[PDB]
Amino acid sequence: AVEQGFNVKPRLNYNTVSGVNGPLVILEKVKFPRYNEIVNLTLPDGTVRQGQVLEIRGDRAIVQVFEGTSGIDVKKTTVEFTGESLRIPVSEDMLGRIFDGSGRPIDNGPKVFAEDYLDINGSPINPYARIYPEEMISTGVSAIDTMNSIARGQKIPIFSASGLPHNEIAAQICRQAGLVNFSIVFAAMGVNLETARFFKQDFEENGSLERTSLFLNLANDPTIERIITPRLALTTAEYLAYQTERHVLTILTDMSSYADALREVSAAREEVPGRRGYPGYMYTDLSTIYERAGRVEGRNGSITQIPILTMPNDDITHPIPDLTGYITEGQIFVDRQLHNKGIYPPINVLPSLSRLMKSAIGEGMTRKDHGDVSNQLYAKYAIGKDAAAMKAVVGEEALSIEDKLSLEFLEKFEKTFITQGAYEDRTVFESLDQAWSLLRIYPKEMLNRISPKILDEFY
Amino acid sequence: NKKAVEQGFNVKPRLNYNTVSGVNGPLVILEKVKFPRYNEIVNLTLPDGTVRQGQVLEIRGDRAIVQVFEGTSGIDVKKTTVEFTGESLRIPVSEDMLGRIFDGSGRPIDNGPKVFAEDYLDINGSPINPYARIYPEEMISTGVSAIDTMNSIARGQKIPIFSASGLPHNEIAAQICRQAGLVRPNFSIVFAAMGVNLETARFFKQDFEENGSLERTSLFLNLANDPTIERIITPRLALTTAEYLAYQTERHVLTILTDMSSYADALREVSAAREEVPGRRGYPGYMYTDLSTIYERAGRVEGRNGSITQIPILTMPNDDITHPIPDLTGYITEGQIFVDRQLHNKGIYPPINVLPSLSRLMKSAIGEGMTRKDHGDVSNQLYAKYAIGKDAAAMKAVVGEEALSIEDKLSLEFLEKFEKTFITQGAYEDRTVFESLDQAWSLLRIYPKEMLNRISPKILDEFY
Amino acid sequence: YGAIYSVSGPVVIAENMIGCAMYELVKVGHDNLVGEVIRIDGDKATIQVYEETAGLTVGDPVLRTGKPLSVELGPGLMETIYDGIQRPLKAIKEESQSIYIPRGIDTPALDRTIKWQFTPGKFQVGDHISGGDIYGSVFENSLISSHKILLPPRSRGTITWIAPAGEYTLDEKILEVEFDGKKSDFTLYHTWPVRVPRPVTEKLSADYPLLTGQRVLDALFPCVQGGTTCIPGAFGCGKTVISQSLSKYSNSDAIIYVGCGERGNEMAEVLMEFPELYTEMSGTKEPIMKRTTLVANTSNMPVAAREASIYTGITLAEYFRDQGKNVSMIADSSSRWAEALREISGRLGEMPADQGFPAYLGAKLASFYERAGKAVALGSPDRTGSVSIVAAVSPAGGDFSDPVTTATLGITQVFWGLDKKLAQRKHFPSINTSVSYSKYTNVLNKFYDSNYPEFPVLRDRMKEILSNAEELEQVVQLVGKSALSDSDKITLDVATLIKEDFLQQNGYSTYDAFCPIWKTFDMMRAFISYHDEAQKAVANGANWSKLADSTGDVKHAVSSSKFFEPSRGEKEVHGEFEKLLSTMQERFAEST
Amino acid sequence: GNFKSKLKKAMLSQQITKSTIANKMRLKVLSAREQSLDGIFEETKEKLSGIANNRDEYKPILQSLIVEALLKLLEPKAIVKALERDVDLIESMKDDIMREYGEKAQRAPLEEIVISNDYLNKDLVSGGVVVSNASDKIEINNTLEERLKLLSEEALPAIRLELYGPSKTRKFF
Amino acid sequence: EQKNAGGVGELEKKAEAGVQGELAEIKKIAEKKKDDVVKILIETVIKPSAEVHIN
Ligand SMILES: Nc1ncnc2c1ncn2[C@@H]1O[C@H](COP(=O)(O)OP(=O)(O)OP(=O)(O)O)[C@@H](O)[C@H]1O
Ligand SMILES: [Mg+2]
Repeated sequence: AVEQGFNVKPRLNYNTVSGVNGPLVILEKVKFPRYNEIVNLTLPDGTVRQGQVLEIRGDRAIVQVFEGTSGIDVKKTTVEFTGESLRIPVSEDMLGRIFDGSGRPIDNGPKVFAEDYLDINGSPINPYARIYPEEMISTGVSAIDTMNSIARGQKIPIFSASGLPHNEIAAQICRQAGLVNFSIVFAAMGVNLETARFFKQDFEENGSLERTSLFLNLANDPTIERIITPRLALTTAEYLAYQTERHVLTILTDMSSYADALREVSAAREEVPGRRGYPGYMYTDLSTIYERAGRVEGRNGSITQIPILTMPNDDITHPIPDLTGYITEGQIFVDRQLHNKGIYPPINVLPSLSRLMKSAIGEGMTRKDHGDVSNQLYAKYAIGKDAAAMKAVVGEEALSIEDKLSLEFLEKFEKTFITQGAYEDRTVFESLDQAWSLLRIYPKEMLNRISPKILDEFY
Repeated sequence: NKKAVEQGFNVKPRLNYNTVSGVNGPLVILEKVKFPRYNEIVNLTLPDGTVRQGQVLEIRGDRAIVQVFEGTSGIDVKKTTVEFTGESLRIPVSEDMLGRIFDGSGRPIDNGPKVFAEDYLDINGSPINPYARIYPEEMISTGVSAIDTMNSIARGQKIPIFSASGLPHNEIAAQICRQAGLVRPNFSIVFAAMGVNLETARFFKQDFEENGSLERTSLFLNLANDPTIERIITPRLALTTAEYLAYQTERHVLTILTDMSSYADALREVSAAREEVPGRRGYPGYMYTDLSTIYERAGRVEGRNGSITQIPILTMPNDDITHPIPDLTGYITEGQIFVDRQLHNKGIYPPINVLPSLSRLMKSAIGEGMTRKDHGDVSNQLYAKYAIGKDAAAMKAVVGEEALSIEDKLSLEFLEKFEKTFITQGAYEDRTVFESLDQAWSLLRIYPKEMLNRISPKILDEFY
Repeated sequence: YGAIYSVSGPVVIAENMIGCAMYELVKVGHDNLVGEVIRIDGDKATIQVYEETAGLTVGDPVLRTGKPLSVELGPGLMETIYDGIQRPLKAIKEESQSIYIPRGIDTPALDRTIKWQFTPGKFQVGDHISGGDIYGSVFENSLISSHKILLPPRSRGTITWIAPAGEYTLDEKILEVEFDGKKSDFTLYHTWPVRVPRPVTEKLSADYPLLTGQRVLDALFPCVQGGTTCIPGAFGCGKTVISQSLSKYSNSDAIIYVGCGERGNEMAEVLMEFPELYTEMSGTKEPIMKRTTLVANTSNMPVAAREASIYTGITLAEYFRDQGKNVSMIADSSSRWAEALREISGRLGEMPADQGFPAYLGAKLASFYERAGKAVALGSPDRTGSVSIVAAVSPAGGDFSDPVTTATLGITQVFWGLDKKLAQRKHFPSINTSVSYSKYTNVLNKFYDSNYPEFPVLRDRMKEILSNAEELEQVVQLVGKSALSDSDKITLDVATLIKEDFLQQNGYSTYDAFCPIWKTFDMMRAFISYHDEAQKAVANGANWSKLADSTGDVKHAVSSSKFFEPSRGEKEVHGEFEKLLSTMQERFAEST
Repeated sequence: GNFKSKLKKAMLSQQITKSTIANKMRLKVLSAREQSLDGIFEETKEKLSGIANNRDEYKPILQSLIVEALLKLLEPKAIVKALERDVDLIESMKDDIMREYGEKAQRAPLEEIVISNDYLNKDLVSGGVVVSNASDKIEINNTLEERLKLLSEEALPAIRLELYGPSKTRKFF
Repeated sequence: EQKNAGGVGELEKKAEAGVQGELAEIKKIAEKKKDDVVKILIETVIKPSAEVHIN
């Protein structure tokens, strides 16, 4: 029997505000302040803004206001301490709902009829209670389904840059991310109305609104709610996937914008900064967000995060992409050079990686040649890039027969294999057959990475 | 008549503060100050009797933070007395300043009397109302072919001179001063020296004396020996003098601000003395605003015939446009005259590289009524073909001269006869803009008529 | 009334101000300097004054107005110039009789003496009016006629009395609205906080192109009416000239030209030249100045006022959008707005983040760029407007890796990159065709198929020709051009022709000041047909050198097509172009 | 082929048309649940106002509603805002309030408790008190309306379990 | 195709009637358990706890 308790706890209305530095509101005479506690700042105008406590002294309680500090005074601002951390009202009815960055619905609908209140921060999932994700998601993208495979329970971001079709690639995966249906929890952190409308239209056309939940924190929305949005989306995803046994496909976008929100909060707190001013605990925060995805023992559900990370200057050495690639289980790399060449999806397969490909692309799950073909394609594409550099620097006639064959392989790999176009829906087996057609350019002697048995069977 | 005199007859006693809460770096902090202002100039009297002059920069409750212009060395807590003038720095300005030589802080180093001030004007000045500012559309025949055909200078333009350490920017800037004149019929030069060496200052003084301009110049010499903090106020003094002499005296003024790289180095030193932001390359984040406060004081205004033209002389550290000083200066100013080390080494005078050079007040003041009707098309074609010639020369160096085509060979010939005959010019030879245009038309006549795609066909038919 | 406690640069920590709100407008000093509160540390309240701080004494009174920085929307804005905090520079000059801007001038943001012809709308007494509904219109000028008077947003109720048709000043009552038994009196103007975007019913996906008038911008990297646009580039690249040309020759109904950190001489040039120019819109020749207002906050003006200038300009654009007009804001330097933000942040003491720019710079830029977009106005009658923000970023050192440039590229949809190599050698517009991109080419397919069906195909062909020629030039510059194929030589020659004639546009020449969309499409057709004819003739067997020698006349005719003045009209110019292709086809068949 | 491509675009519009109607009807059911829920709370407000009418039964109510709020303040002095109807009742029970606070809290009974002259709005507040600190800075809205709002906000899942039974979709917890 | 497309979008009465049963069921459940739920909410509000903070 489910045990839920009726209880009324009065809340103290602290009129004492002693600092509104930046996005942080500092109280003065709080009685027993509670760390990570939701407070309501009743503005003199009348509107209330949620807040979270980030640090407590003996009597002070620094509060970060999610909706911004614009309009906050000291004389007539009263802070009401709710006494508990943020608990989003979760329910199975959230599917089909569009929420704001703070969890308040914006779909012209009623407040969600709560089935339970779950802590936003969650808890670390027991490593002994986890299951290694082995079921391979057969995304329609050939550059992903082959050479960087996605499993149910993986956290595989999309490393992109400004102007690249990361939104289009993620929407394509969402449209066609079946096994070899997926509920979607889409979190928007500071993306523009163009991207939000594209995703909403993308879901409506494909019929995903029957089973999707959106947390749209647009660029017009306050920047501090970009901190709260991914936690809300991921606790909703955790609720669905585990307590409801659904297969959630969490799609975070602008994790770089989330990290910028952290930097804005960290800079206001005057904490000791890391690289590029980012908080020294940004690794821990990003890990807390990312590691909420995976399969769990006993439960028949899973979470498959695809956080759309846009590298600021297309540099993977930036702290945000570096820590994201160190935490997550791979990355999908979108190349500005390939986009300039006109290749869609412009997935640069070399920097891209899928750590679960080794277990998800074996025999039985897919064809017996998946790993060998992927390794051979990787080796020949690297040789092609080296041969292109050699042709650019040294004369073309100096290139060997192998170099010319590898240049041809690069041309047909980028212009026929990677180039897919939207709505194409290449099955894993069809993509493997096309990859073999690519590899049939070389004589069987040159194919070193292919094992002899597979080479005899499939060549 | 003039009612500003009556305010002069008012004695105002000034407090003499013996309280110094402490001195650190070039900043001296005062305590128990009675109602401090924010830029009031104060006179620190050291124990040795020498009187430094400083101005407050931050004023908390009953506390003031003064930076002294002549450095804080020798300041003692017990004996220094600070006198609060109660007003920001105010240079005494009079029309008799024309012909005098002052110091970095405005003190007359001309061995003459103190200037019989006609009005005290704040050195910081005030921004000119954009509605009250006229667009300068009157060309200046600087004599130099490069600066008169390709980088024509308007009456109120603030086009600087970009050069490296050893380049003859002073020689070019002196040529402009002695040859500055309208294309369609004298300028009162105001010279400011910021950290220049004694040889450069003496050269400028002797050149002005030789050309006779010294009767219309008010030099503000602040040599390298002078304190490094008053390089900040020296251009402010020069521009206040120019603003007076133009907008209240109806004189067309040239303002020469030499070693603006040294001025910006002094600015960076002042910024790093405090805990200010480092911007790029260590220069303060407000360096754009300070350089704007300097440069934007030029231009013509509505209802007043006076005009100020600024020819700041910079010193690029590595001859790089990407350096913060030249970058911000070209962002603020209305062009630049780029002096080329490559051309100087090749042997060309003036060694002006026209490709990095730019004149934003050329669009106006170049036309069919101010200059010849072919001026803009000729200049555009000259830039196009000179850049094509430079690219062809690079390709010649890379793949030999034989691989070049007919167009590339013509470009090489045009570049040779352009750098050798057009850009090259005697130090004391001035060329009328029409003669320079005729030479440019000869250089274009090197090319066939078909390849001139930047010349409007009517102009091409009429002038070829 | 508080007191001043600390003055350090453009920030003034004023004590004894318990009760001051965040971003609440104050009056620091005896001259009533305009300032906004940033931090509130107890009774202290740090203020960023929007004027010159020189002369502020410790103890000067600081008044608390009670309302945020509020622009004054209403009739009379259209043909004016503002000081960043919406102070009419003409009124300041007339009141002061000085070429300077005095500290603390409190001139009304809109002229109050001018009487405006008022025409009441469809609403009458008793009709329930909502926020943003149009209850009348005023004749502002010949071009912007019927300057529709909007009920202020968040103001609602039943109309008790409406002013009849006649002549009214701004201070005169125009409407009385009863809400919950409390009457509210409404005038011709109404204030709005610049920080908060003006509400709209629902934003729409922009689909109509913003005809810049520049060939490369209009063809290769188009921008729609209602989309953010970025123009990075070092000094002398052409950002200001591109912005001014867009304001002069755009298809937008109104222009909000905002200059933050720009020279005063650019403002003087605009004020001098815009009345001279005329537009063919509204069925008559009216000066450009009649539909463009200028927010002038130059570089020597107070640092803190650049943000106020940006916000005032964007709010004016939002007002004329809510009027249902197609407006396009032109921020002259978002980089200079960011440098003002950096100066304020450094004076305050916040953490420098990247390069010294404050950590909230990205969020502020994102919000400002999100203000733009095509939208349906808030209230009935239904009308649709758009704000196109085309802001020129100014990277430090001429490198597109600056934090401001990176944030702007992340947030905007159109990126018109400028290369200083082409900025020199007089190749304006100095657009870098390799790095520049426009994400509205997909949505603009509807307009292109409706009007010029071959426009996207021709643009794609020209883009691929430019890319092939870039690769060919890269390989040739190191390995010479002694091994190129005939097709490679054709590509190189045609792309050099495109760069020299089509892509480059002399905005200050009569023929190339404004190349309209039809002329640009016809010239793209001419160049692409030239390239195709050359390729076909050479593939037939003709040597490229002999073909060029024989078709130099056709090449000259194609390259001189820019000289066709668009003032002749679409019919005349297209008639000459049709003969150009026919002659070129004949001169490629006879030669072959 | 052209006709087939045109039909595909029209078909994709049919899915959006069906989805929009499906979502609109789906939110109609959800809005019906909230409207039905609002009847639960509106009926509760009527009885909460009804209980305040019963003078005898409201005497122990205001005993707890004041001492419970004072024990959270833990302040030796307090200011009680209450309806003008309850002022006499509070003045009568003040000694009991002091004794109960001193008994429940380990500290001595509060030195002075004073009823604020400014009374709660009759229409909004139907019962209870809003105690405050000695300086009228830290206040606790312990009115019956505020208590019911807090309960309706933080007791929704149990109301769901009572009304609509358990969740069929849910399998864990 | 256009004729078939028009008929698809007109279909809304069936969807409206489909939910009409759900509204009736919700109203019935509310009318059934209003007494119990309101009474327990009243018990919770009326019966507070005089609990001092643990610290
Ligand atoms: N489209 C154009 N047609 C003709 N000449 C042009 C064009 N664009 C720029 N120019 C020339 O190049 C100059 C570049 O000046 P401009 O005002 O465009 O610089 P900017 O890049 O905006 O600089 P800043 O960053 O300092 O504001 C113009 O003054 C003009 O002489
Ligand atoms: Mg500019």
